[PDB]
Amino acid sequence: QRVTYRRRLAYNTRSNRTRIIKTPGNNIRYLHIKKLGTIPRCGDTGVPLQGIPALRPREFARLSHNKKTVQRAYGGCLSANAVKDRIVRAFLIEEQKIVKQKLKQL
Amino acid sequence: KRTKKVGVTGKYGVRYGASLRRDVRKIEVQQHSRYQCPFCGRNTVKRTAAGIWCCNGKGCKKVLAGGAWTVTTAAATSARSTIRRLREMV
Amino acid sequence: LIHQLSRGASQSPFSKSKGSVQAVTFHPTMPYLLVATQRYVRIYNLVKQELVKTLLTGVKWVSSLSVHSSGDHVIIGSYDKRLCWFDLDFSSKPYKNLRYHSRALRDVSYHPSLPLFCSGSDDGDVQVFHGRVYSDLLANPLIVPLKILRNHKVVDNVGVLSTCWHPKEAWLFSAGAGGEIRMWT
Amino acid sequence: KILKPGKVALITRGRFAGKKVVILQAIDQGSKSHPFGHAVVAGVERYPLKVTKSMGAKRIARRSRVKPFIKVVNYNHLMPTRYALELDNLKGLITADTFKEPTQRSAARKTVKKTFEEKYQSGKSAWFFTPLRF
Amino acid sequence: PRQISDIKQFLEIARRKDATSARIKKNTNKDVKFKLRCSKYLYTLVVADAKKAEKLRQSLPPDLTVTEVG
RNA sequence: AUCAACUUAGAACUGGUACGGACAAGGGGAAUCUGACUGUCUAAUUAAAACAUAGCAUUGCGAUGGCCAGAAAGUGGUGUUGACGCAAUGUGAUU
RNA sequence: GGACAUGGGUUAGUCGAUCCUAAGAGAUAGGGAAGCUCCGUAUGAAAGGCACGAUUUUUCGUGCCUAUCGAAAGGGAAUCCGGUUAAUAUUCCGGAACCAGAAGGUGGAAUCAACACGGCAACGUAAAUGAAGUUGGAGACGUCGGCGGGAGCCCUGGGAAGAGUUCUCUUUUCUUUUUAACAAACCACACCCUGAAAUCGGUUUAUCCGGAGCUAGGGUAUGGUGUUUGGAAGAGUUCAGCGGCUGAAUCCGGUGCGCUCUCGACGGCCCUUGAAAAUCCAACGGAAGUG
Repeated sequence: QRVTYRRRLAYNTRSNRTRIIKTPGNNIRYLHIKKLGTIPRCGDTGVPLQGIPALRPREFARLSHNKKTVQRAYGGCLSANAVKDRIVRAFLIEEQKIVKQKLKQL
Repeated sequence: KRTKKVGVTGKYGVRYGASLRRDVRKIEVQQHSRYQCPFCGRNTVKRTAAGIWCCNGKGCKKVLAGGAWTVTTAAATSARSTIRRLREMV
Repeated sequence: LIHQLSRGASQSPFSKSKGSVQAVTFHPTMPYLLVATQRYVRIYNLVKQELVKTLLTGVKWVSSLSVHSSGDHVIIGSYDKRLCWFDLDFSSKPYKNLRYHSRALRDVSYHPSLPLFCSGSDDGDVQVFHGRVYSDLLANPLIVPLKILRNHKVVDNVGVLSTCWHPKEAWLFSAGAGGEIRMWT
Repeated sequence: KILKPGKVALITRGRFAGKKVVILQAIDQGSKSHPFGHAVVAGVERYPLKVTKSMGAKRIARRSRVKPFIKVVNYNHLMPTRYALELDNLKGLITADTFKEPTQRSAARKTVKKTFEEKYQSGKSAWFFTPLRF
Repeated sequence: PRQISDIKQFLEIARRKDATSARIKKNTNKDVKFKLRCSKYLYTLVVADAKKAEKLRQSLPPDLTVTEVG
């Protein structure tokens, strides 16, 4: 059997996303569903972050704090490899500026 | 050998003329070829748009500015060498 | 690992185990096996090899567990200086949480017959509680302290490590870090 | 041999990423529970806050309080540095059993805290106690 | 929309002031379903033994409004 | 061992030699004139050999500028532009 | 009769508008124009905030840095099932949920080592303070081409209920055999660890990958239109009886270059590279702090 849109929006668009259900009354019916969420992406490398669900922007507000982040420095904003590069590059350049200062001070 | 002479241009068929398609052939094999990445050495550099050359090597991910069809042009290479020798002299 | 003596064999009943395993116990009425992990206590039915119940201890670290002979009550002794009484028909959350111990709790033991149980910790003090259970639903189990056994030395930050109950009467076997076994009658 | 007891290193992976730690004991040969070349370290989780000559004594103590942590870390996750910290009073306190029984772990954390407090007051290892910005 | 596997906590939610009514369901496969209408959720409890179901029913406080199969 | 899917080859036998059995469903070739091609237009008599096009070439202009607009303005476009660009044209693929 | 006459009829926190911005319209500042009005849209504008302090000569000091309109097909908070009416329904009724905001209360956790622990790690946990300032992410994006997964329909093997045909034949022909939002548990391409690889190996329909650490062994993450229950059989459907009521049945499986929508991993194309903003989250930093 055939179905119709539940809303007054024809013209399947990105917001007119639908699903077929069979009801307890043995009816084939559309179900208007929302778009899919996105996993937050890394700030430096652009890879999606690991440990966070894939939700719409406002649906992120219902989660608990630990469910949206990762327990690490920059966790939930940068990937683990990106953070590791941040740490080692930070330390190495700091040792350089120390060794350059010791060179130029004498 | 499916095509003895036309090569990648076989998609264009019989249209556009022989010479006007041969120069495209040389440019198009350059444009779609894979180039060795100067930073990681992996043969993973491919053109993205005109002038943009992106490396898909896991851990490199470097983008490059280059020629429209080839990563390095003769004019850019000449400019790099002359500027290098000028800086060394200065 | 589960070892069958009659067949003289050993096996691992878990296809995949989540979390580090701290302690194990056998149910006294129904053929269940209790796994005390870092934070959770999971009940597994051996005959059909499935997960029966999960207990959320709400505690960073679980040290030891004991089971009432009725099979519907569990005590969780934790490294968080806490005792958690779980009643299997009460809730998934601990029915009672007790924080009398001043140091990390090592072991908890239930008397097999009498409604008495004890918690031994590294502070050197043994807490003796009376845990009364009725099968009637209206009557929640009565958990009350009874005695605070003291005057046990602590060696290398280790106090009362193990406590055991007499099978018949209310006698306590407490082992210390100094090699002393105390008889609390 | 550059991972020796008393050597300051940086944790690059885990919850304590980017924290400065001191090599407490190296087991590079491996172990049954840790088949890799691990090394147990003691470090700082909450670095003491910056202090000012204008600050009163109560806040000077209040900011100078430091929260330590003890952790066994893989060699690949540690970044050794040239700095060295003199681990007085901190030679024998860590053992496989000290991790097995957290009561010894809790005692180790307290002793590590009081040593770090005193060393910070003494004004030694300024680089060790300042947070690393990245 | 809330399945309860613990008898006591089903009783406690029944004693809780949010509870308004309880319902009894007797299925053909001979299991008893105790459903408890609350303010926000409907807590249902499935029991496979008749006498445990009966002792549970009398364990409900008298003030609660209990209804048979609908 | 049992279980599940339609795609090809070959054998006979058979029928008013019938056989994509209705439906559906290219006429083909040898040449001239012409526009290279796909595309566009006179809605309501002209669909073309016209227009467009890629390609070719020419011209103006380095910004206090070329080209265009406005009654004027402390105004607007090309222009989030810079000669591998914008503007103005003529021819019209290739050989 | 869509005619004619008299009446009746459209119920929403969840569907739209409203909110957001697009191309673009457009006041103000200013400058033109005899003028009607024109140009203009952060411009040649004094274009508005925020925090400290015994209260400061009881006449206020000290620091800190953009209108509006414009989309019922774009972006976007949250609702499903069964039923009901002569005509309304995701709107009413019965049942079952959800989102946003507000306030205190119960319970639990952290806390005098003020701001939790575990795992080597990727990360996990029922909680786990964070001002100003900065920054990141989601919203947020073309097109075509196969390949893999899911749901609904289609096809199909038995069971059971009726009904069709029956001169003959057909353990058969047909109809029915249903399970919503939502809550809960469970469910492996990227990544981590061990390890060191040339007799080079892994692997795809499609040749990409590896000493920048392959294969392999063990992990972590993502978790629905999947599964098991709750919803929930009491509903819907079919059938057999009674005078509104009472009985049954709604069951067990297979399949695929199948269609429709979606989803995942990829591939190709471009002198073509394929919106914004509102909104929401997170991070670096460390103001501040019996209760």
